[PDB]
Amino acid sequence: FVQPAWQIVLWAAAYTVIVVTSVVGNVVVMWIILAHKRMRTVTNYFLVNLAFANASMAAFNTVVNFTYAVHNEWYYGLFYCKFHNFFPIAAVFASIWSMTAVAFDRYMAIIHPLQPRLSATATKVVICVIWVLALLLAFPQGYYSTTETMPSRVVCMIEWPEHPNKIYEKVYHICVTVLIYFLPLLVIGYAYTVVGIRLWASNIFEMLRIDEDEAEKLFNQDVDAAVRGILRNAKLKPVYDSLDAVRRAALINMVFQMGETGVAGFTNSLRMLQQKRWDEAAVNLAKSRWYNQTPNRAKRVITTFRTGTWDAYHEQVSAKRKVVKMMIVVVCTFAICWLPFHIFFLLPYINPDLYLKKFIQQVYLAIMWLAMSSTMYNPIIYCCLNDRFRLGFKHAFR
Ligand SMILES: C[C@@H](O[C@H]1OCCN(Cc2nc(=O)[nH][nH]2)[C@H]1c1ccc(F)cc1)c1cc(C(F)(F)F)cc(C(F)(F)F)c1
Repeated sequence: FVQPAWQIVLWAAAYTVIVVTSVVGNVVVMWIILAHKRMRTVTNYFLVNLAFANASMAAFNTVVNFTYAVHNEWYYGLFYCKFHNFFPIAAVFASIWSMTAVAFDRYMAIIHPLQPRLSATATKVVICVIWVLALLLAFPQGYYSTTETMPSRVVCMIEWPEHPNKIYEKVYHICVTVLIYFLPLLVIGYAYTVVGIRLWASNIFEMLRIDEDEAEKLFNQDVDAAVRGILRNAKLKPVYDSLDAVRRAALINMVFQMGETGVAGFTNSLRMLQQKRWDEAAVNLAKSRWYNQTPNRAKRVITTFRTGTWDAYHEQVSAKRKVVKMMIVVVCTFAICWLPFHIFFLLPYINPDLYLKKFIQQVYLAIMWLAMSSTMYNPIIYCCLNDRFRLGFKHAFR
C-alpha cells in the first residue's frame, strides 16, 4: 500500500546508479584486458567474460525490471517479456561459472604446477561452452514466458503446462538455483580454502625442512620427542603452554638447533614471550651468540615470535596472494548479493500466504536492488585490491 512519489524517484535514482557504474566500470575493465595484450592472462580472459555478463544484465534488465515492479504493467511486448525472463538466468550462470573457471585456474597453478591446463584456444572454448550451457538452462523460463492482455493493462507472466502438482516448474527452479548459486559456490569455496592454506599457512615440518648426495632427515618422530621433552622440562613448560601454535613451532625450531638445555638458557627472553612482549623478546634474542653464529635462521625464528605468522617461510612479494584475496572478495560479494533474492523466490513454496499480505513491494525493490548491484561491484573491487587495474582506470581519463 506504501506508494509515495518521494520514494519512487529515490528508487529510480538508486537503480540508474547501478546501470551507469556497471556499464562505465565493466566496459573499462574489458578495455584494460583486451587492448593491452600483455594483460591477456587466462584469469583476466574469464574476468572479461564476467565483465560482459555483468554489463549486459544491467543494460538489458535494470530499467525493464524496475518499471514493471513499480507500475504492475508490461510495456515492452511479448518478445521482451520472453527475453527479460531468459537473459538474467544465462547472465548469472555465465558470471558465477567464469568465477569458478578463475578458481579452478588458480587451484591448478598453485596446487598442481606440473600439469598445465591454461591455453588461449582452450580458454576461448571454455567461455564458448559456459555460454552454450547458460542459454540452454535459461531457455525453459523464456519459452514459457508470455503476455496476458486485460482491459486496463498487459501482464508478463511465466506459465508452464498444466500438471497435477507442477513438479517440472519446481524441479527446474531448484536446479537453476543449485547451478547458479549453491553448487559453484561450493566448488569455489573448496578451491580457495585449499589455495588459501597453501599461500598463507605452514607448519613445523615445512619450517624445519627450510632451516635444516645425503640421507633424508626424519623430523616426524623427533618433533613429537621434542614436545614430550619440553613438557617434562620445568624451565620450558610454562612458556610453551602459553604460546599459540605458530610461536610453539619457533620454540621447537630453536630446540632442534641447540637442544632443550641450550634453549632453557634464554631465561629473560622466555619470560618476555610468556608475558607476550614480542618486540622485547625479538630485540633481546637478536643480541645473542646464537643470532651472531646463524643470523639468517635466527632472523626467521625471531620474526615468527614477533609476528606470530608464517611470513618468514613464504615469499615477500607475491602477485598470487593479491589475485586470490581480490577473487575471494568478489565471490563473497556475489554470495551476499544473491542470498536474499534466492530466499525471496524460494519462500513461495514454504509459506505462500506470508509474502502477498504485507508491503512486499518495498521489500522486493530492496532485494532486487541488492541482486542487481552485484553487477557494479567488481570494477570497484579491482581498483581497491589491485595495482595494475587501478592504474588502468587512471589512464582512461581526459
Ligand atoms: C528472470 C528472473 O526470474 C525470477 O522471476 C521470474 C520467476 N522466477 C521464478 C521461476 N518461475 C519459473 O518458472 N522458474 N523460476 C524467478 C527466478 C528464477 C530462477 C531463479 F534461480 C531465481 C528466481 C530473474 C532471475 C535471476 C536469476 F537468474 F539470478 F536467478 C535474476 C533476476 C534479476 F536479478 F534480474 F532480477 C531475475
